[PDB]
This record gives sequence, C-alpha cells and structure tokens, in this order.
Amino acid sequence: VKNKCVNFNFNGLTGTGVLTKSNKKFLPFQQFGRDIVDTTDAVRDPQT
Amino acid sequence: TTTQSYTNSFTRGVYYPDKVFRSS
Ligand SMILES: *[C@@H]1O[C@H](CO)[C@@H](O)[C@H](O)[C@H]1NC(C)=O
Repeated sequence: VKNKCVNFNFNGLTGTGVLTKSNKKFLPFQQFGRDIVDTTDAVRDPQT
Repeated sequence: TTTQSYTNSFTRGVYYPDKVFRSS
C-alpha cells in the first residue's frame, strides 16, 4: 500500500516511512538507493 | 607465440563498487 506511513521489511531492510511510485533509472543490478549522507532512499521491490 | 609490449592504461577499468543507486 502506497502513500501511507507503514513499517517496511523489504528483503530484511527494516524501517518506517511512506513509499510511492518513482522515476529512477535503476540499472538491472541496482537494488538500493542512498544519498551523499549514506542513508537508504529507494528500494527495489523483490516480487514486483 | 606471443609478445609482451607495454602500453598505458589511461582512464580505464572503473566498475560499480556496490549495487547502490546514486545520482548527482
Ligand atoms: C512471483 O511469483 C509469482 C508466482 O509464480 C509470479 O506470478 C510472479 O510473476 C513473480 N514475480 C516476479 C517479479 O518474479
């Protein structure tokens, strides 16, 4: 469920937040996303 | 047979260290 505060457990990556659609350019091997501060930003759905 | 000539690498041989998407 998108656009709602939920606790996600994506492939063992625990956390909390709001998730929705995006327009990244994830390369085939890419799995995660971060920033210059090294914090998990975007996750690829394992079953989607 | 084969040779063993030496050349320069220049800028070459850089890979993605991890599988973490990054931008800007
Ligand atoms: C996940 O498995 C189901 C059941 O076989 C399948 O219908 C679906 O396409 C699969 N999805 C991915 C991303 O592999």
